[PDB]
Amino acid sequence: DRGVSTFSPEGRLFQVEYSLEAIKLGSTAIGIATKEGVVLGVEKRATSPLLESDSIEKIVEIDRHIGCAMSGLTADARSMIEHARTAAVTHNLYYDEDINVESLTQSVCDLALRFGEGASGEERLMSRPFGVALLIAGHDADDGYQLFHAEPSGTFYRYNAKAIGSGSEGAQAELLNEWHSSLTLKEAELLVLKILKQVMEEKLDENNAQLSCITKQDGFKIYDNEKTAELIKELKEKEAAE
Amino acid sequence: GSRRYDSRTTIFSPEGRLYQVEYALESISHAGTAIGIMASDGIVLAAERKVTSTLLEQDTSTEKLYKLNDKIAVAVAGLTADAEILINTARIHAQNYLKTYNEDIPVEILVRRLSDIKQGYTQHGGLRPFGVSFIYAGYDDRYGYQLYTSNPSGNYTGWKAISVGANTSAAQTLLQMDYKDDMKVDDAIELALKTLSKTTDSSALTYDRLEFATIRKGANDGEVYQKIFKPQEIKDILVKTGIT
Amino acid sequence: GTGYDLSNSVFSPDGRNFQVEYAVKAVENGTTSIGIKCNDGVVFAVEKLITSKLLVPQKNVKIQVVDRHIGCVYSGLIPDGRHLVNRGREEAASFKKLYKTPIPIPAFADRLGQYVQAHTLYNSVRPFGVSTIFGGVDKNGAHLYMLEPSGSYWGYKGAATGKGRQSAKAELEKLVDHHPEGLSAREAVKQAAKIIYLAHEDNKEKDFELEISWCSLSETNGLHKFVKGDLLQEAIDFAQKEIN
Amino acid sequence: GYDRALSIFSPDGHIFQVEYALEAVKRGTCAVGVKGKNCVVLGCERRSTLKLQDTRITPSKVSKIDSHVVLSFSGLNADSRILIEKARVEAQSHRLTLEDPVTVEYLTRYVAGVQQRYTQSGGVRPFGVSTLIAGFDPRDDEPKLYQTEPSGIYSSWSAQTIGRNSKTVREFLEKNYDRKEPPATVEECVKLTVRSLLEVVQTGAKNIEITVVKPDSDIVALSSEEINQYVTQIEQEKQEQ
Amino acid sequence: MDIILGIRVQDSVILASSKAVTRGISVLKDSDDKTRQLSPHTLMSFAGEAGDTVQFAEYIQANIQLYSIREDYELSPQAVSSFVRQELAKSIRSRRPYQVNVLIGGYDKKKNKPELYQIDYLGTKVELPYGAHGYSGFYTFSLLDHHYRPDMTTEEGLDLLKLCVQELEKRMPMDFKGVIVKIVDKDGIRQVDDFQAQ
Amino acid sequence: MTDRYSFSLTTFSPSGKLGQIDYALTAVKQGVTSLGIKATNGVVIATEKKSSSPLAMSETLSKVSLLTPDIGAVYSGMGPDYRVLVDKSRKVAHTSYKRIYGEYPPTKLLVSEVAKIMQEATQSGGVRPFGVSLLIAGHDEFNGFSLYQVDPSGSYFPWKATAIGKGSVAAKTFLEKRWNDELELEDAIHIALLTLKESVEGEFNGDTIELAIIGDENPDLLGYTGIPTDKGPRFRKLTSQEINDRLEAL
Amino acid sequence: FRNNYDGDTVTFSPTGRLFQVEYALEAIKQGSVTVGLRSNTHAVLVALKRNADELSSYQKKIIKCDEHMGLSLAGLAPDARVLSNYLRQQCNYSSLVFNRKLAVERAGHLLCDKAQKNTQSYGGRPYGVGLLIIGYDKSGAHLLEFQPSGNVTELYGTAIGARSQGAKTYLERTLDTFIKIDGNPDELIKAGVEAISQSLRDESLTVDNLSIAIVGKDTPFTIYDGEAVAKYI
Amino acid sequence: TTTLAFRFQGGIIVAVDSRATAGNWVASQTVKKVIEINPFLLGTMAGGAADCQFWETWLGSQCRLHELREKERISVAAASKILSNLVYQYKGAGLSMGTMICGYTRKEGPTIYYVDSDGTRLKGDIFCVGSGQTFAYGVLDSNYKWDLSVEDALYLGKRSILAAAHRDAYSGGSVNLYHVTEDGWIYHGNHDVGELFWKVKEEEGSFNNVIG
Ligand SMILES: */C1=C\C(=O)NCCCC[C@H](NC(=O)[C@@H](NC(=O)N[C@H](C(=O)O)C(C)C)C(C)C)C(=O)N[C@H]1C(C)C
Repeated sequence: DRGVSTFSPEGRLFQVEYSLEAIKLGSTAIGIATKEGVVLGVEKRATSPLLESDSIEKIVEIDRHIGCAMSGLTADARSMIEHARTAAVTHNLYYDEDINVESLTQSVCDLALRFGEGASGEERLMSRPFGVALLIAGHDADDGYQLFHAEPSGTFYRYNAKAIGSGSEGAQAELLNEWHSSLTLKEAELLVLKILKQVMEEKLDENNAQLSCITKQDGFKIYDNEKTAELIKELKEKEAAE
Repeated sequence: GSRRYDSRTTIFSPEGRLYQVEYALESISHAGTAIGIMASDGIVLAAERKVTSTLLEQDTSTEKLYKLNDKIAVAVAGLTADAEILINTARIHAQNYLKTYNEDIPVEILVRRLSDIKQGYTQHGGLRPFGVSFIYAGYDDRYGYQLYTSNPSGNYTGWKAISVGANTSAAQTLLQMDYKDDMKVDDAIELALKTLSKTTDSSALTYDRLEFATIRKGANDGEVYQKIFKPQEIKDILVKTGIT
Repeated sequence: GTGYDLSNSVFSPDGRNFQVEYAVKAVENGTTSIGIKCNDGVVFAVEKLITSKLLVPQKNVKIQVVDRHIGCVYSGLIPDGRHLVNRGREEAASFKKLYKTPIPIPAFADRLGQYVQAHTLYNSVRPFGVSTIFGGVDKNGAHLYMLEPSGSYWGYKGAATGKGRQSAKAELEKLVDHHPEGLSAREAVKQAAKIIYLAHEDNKEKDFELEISWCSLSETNGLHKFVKGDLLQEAIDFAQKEIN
Repeated sequence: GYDRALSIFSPDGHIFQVEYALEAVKRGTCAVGVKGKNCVVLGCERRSTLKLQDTRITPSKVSKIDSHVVLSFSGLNADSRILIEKARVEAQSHRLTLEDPVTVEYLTRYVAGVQQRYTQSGGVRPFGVSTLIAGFDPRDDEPKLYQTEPSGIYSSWSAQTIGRNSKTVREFLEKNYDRKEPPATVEECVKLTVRSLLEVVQTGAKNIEITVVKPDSDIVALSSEEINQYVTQIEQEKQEQ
Repeated sequence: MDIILGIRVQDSVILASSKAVTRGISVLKDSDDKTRQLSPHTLMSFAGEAGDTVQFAEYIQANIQLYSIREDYELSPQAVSSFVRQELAKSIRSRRPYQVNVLIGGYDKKKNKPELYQIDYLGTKVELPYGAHGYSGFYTFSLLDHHYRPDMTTEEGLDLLKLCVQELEKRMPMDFKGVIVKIVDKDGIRQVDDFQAQ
Repeated sequence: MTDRYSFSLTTFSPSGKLGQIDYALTAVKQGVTSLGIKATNGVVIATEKKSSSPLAMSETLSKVSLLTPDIGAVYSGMGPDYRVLVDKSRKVAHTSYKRIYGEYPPTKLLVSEVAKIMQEATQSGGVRPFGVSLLIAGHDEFNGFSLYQVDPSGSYFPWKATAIGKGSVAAKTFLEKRWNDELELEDAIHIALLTLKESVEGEFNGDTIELAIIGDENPDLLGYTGIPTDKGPRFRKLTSQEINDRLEAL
Repeated sequence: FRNNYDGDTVTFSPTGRLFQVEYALEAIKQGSVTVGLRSNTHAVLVALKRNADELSSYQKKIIKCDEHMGLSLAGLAPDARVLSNYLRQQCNYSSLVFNRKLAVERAGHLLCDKAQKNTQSYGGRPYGVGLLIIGYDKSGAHLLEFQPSGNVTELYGTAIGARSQGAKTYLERTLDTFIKIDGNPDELIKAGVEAISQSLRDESLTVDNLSIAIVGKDTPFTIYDGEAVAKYI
Repeated sequence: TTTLAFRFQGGIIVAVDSRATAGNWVASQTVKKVIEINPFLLGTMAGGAADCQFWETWLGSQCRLHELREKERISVAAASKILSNLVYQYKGAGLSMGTMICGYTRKEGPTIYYVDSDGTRLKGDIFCVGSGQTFAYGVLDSNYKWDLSVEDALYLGKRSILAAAHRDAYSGGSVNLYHVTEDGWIYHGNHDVGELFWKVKEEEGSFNNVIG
């Protein structure tokens, strides 16, 4: 066949690239950072009415000050989340302090390229790259609120707002206009809830959409349905307002 | 590298099938037929010796019926060589169970272990499956007389009557046509031979082309007994059942 | 059929190893380098193409020493060249450690020889993309050696490899004929500088930088050393003069 | 030694080996699970390509991982054993180290993990199996029903089915199960399951086995009669119209 | 040591075990239950080294329950004990051996007979009408050797134990804080909660 | 380096055949003929020493080999494969039997052992099956004399007489005609020489033929005296001279 | 042709080329330009940081390996991290064991040998990143150019990445000038910013876009970003 | 060292001293022998300092990880078995720790587990661990009632450590109190034995032997 760590003549890694594709097919996920916190939103996307929508976990807690949203093959996310949680907890055990949101991200990113069938550099055992991207959001005392995008490529960026998943390219375009250095947390909530409604095939309600955030005061929390619903209702009214 | 010559014996087909398991089975379809029938008072194992000769030393031969335990035996269909490799590990497994619990290994338990070993060559390793299918005939005090079957896939199931190898479909129909829950060993013994007789790719069903075995509880005792008929014993029962 | 050139350890139907042969290509394509065995040592010289004025002059040294008495120069894939020398160094060190005496040129030769030949044995490795001219002085004189990607090597009076390999081999042969009684270390350094300047015509496009090193019993006490300063310029001149 | 990457990405971003694994599930016998208000029921069909088996011994379709949890499946049987084992072993290990039986959700999350792992580990093919895991968390009465697949994904369902013709029966259920008022009775719950299986079983009294699970490790599998009866009472519902 | 007694009467096996947990100078607990149920009709009492004791008992339990689930069957007491012996016997020649002694009492639902097995950390197994580990043996074997009958009712058995416990309290150096008694029979395992004055 | 061939090289084709094993058998077909005959008081095995050059000395090479002092082997197929198979079969006899029971393995089991070896070369990673078929003949106290044939598939079976290699079909037919359950060893030896002549093109004598037997105990071949229970090996290769003598009574 | 000889690095093409290695080298050209140049007292790195959206950050191109050594990357970020991190260990080991600063020249020899190993063994892949290492050691200031092929070269200055040829020609021209910029870091830096703007096109180097690094005689390798570089734009 | 924890109507009381020694040499009178595993879990520390302090801190990390994983507060019984099992992995190695794991989960209520480097894991209502345990036991045992006011229980505890600090040469420094309620543990200050003794003497009239 062809090595799983082979280069394309264009200088890219096939598997990594193809990996990115599986992600485009993934559920939409959006993140917006404000000087008041970071908001994480995702598309539940239930493949049937019988599926108990709340058993869908695409926004998880890494630490009390670090949470994340996933898109793509989500089963792949488990080992990464575990790694992330461990790294964050361990850093605390070794340094008596919280782990920097960037390092947490950098740590996850390090698993990414650890794959192949005999790559000469260490012991990279994992047959293929991860089929999921991550939006890591959090806060620390060195760089305040931060939003990070981690791809199976092994690289990661920091966005003021970023949207990954099926509706991304469009949603991201939206965010390009909507986002500004003075957004409030409340504002970012509706904005996420809005862009989600646009790109979702489904009619956005508090059961196929989920919001959450991270604030220095209360840390990472996942909005319970009731709380999200009201925010949705609120969104509708301000929209129909003009 | 080496990937160039790798058959990838353990992958799925676009239809979700396991190539090698399938092909392995294909191989087994050409192996001498083996039939297992289970009656109220015993079990019967009959198989057809594939390829024979005037010179073949039949008294000293065994290519289909193997004793695993004292209360368990199997009938093979496929690569004899492969079968043995599995039969030996089976014989050992039985002993370990005995050594650990001081009790005779329950039939199903032995059968599950063997099937698991096969199943493995099916999910990892890059090696070919075993070209074998087994008809397990055994007795234990928990389920009494039992009849099981396992194949290259690693799956196993229980039966009242069953066959493996060539012309199974033909035999299954014939068995399904004349089997009755209240059968008696003797009855099963006959039904077995009759079936082979009607499926044999050969001219006539002679003793020199057969291997027979019965698991009965000789009343005048109270213990179960394994009997793997000798050439002459088959030649007799063959005349009796009216196949002379 | 065909495809006998996609894997490293495969024999073509005529008995060849194309991969090795393709390696030789990578070599011939490389810079030119020679070795001249004088009457009490060996002289090494190499062509250093100046890709641009940006290359710090005298800096990217090519000739390597193994231990303290052996010299190595190679044409082709430099990284493979170094890789080989590293192994030679370990190889020489292992030797000295057990036998005390610094490794004999011949023994070292076969040490590199067996290693290289080793990379023509498996499809999981690539052959060396370099030919190496090496040698030094030992218990019984001087020795010059050239090693091919195939693992083949022999003792030479003069040796050359790379782009200008022919011009060189041409000149080296001339020397051998016009000096049956031998060449002196001093003289071999000069002659080498000339032979490099001539061989530079098959690359007269890019400007170059000369690099000579010698190992002479009377000139360097059997130790390998780089020819620098005055003696160097002196040779650059003796060459520049005869190139016109 | 063998570590060939058998599950890899293709241009369109798919992992065919995992996808094909699913195809193996589609070909498997149908399995269904519906949770009532105080119980969960699991039903499975029995193939008929050959009939002359000894149902006493032949391995059944619903397995007990622990006293309060069961797992049924659709796909390759040989593969199901390996999963059921690992689950059972983890069930005990969790008791031993946490001094408390596993929660249905946990046991599920474990199995799903095993499967996922097999989709990104060298030298191995994914499990051609999809599972239904149901029971009651320790000292709890709210029924649990989860489902996992080769991809390594899982989630909970009010009712669900996997296997051949699962498309059909899922529909049946999607328009016969009300979350508002779930089968408030063990009986009416088993009926809904038998009903849902009949849509695809095509009269198979001996081809449909049901297992009822109640709180506090109360697990039991109905016999042909108990089942035959349900089929009986149901066929009349049609004719009486 | 601690007190581990076992007596097999007509239709059941009775196990008595000291409730004291002493560490050096202080008695830390007086209600310790030195027993683990291996299955609905198999009970195992244990005594020995501080950590090894439970670690081994729980381990054995886990394995027995796993077999129960896998086979949807309950291994005979005889079998269970054989498993246990094997384990200890392995342990004895390991890097760090389990220093535990045990009594295994169960009701063989198939044979319909109670059974008592005595096994020490060396993997020495023996089946007895009555048995005990540690010093208790020295004061009780003569008692039972005297007042023991195979057809004794469960009640007679308890009285016989009552007799043993008294002797143990009278002549033994240590204050073992009384014993917890349990009965294994056709209907399973149950604990005689009133023995502190029966 | 490192044998990265951790996968089977012998796999099932859609038809259900195992290519390499089939091809291996083909290799056996091409090989020189060899046969085996079991008499009521011995066994005989023989083949032809197809000297691959008049300069080569056929003695410095035995197609007939002693496995134990009561078991011999002969083949048809790829000489080199047989060679290593013999060494392995000699060792396995010690390692898995004589060292445990202090007695040489009985024919069926040693055979069983060799079979397993071959069976493995049919499934192990990175290897090809053995290109040979073996005819092992021996004797043990509780089984008497016996003759077995082992195939590259790893299969083996007992024979009253049989042949493999080139003219096997021909020879097999000739044996069915001359064999009976009353043959004395000398009889089989004769029949053997006859059966062999057919497959022989040029010279047929004690220098072109190689034959050994498994008959009575040769105390004269023990090497030492003084131990009642040690009577000598039953295996004995005939000498060139011994062969020619019999060829005259052909 | 090429299609039959580029499935792995353990295969030579009929012409003596190692494509997989060449494909890796490509990843570098697809990378953002970065410039390196040195005088006799200092060595400097200037790199163009590339960003995703306008909502994203600009990715770091310069990495510090010790107080006297550092480098700039072009290509696969991950691989730079791996290689730089490995170059940090080597500097570290040189200290801890010999209480000696790892000479730049040696750091290079080390990188080369590390790379080379991923181009002759099955299963391995070359590194898809180019590096420019600068450093001040016992023999002065130094500049190195690292290629995934394993080829490490010492130069006065150079560039790599898309349009790099622009800057490179500019340096090749300015040579005799910047090489004498001793005792003045700011001058050597401006000559570095000029060389790099020679490879601009898309836009013009801004404050959160430009990245500069410098090492030297009494100057520990220090990176400058944002506001810090403002005085050079 | 003296550490004690007892269960009563108002929940759980935990008190410890703060003296650290190296033979007869008092290394410190300011050690924190109570490790706050988390807002609901407390760990006493007696035996080798490092051994307790290190492994109990490690326990905190395992408990945190367990809750991230199971999205639920870890049980006392489980937390105690984690330490228990870890410690047993080192049996014979030389670890030296006698500890108490005390917590309050809605599921278990007030709970106390005794865990020592021996592998001994025990659940109970009262536990005194340390070179001064018997002294603490003396006082405690004879005044304990499940019906103590959170105020009296607090005292009885503080007083039980006071006793041990006095008689035991290896105990002393100061007392540290904690009250365990479902909402978590509530610190109850550091009481210097120096000043606490006298005060108690005068007010209570006990310690009549000593002269002051
Ligand atoms: C409780 C006292 C107690 O329970 N037993 C008395 C033994 C003293 C143990 C402990 N003291 C210390 O930990 C010392 N340090 C060392 O003992 N270091 C050892 C060494 O250097 O050899 C190593 C091998 C552990 C102090 C200086 C930290 C102690 O004070 N235990 C108290 C309580 C737990 C603080």
